[PDB]
Amino acid sequence: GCCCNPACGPNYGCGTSCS
Repeated sequence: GCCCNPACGPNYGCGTSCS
C-alpha cells in the first residue's frame, strides 16, 4: 500500500493506518 522503506524513494511518510 503506502510506501515506508527508503528504497521506495526520498520520502515515504509511512502512516500508522497505512502501514
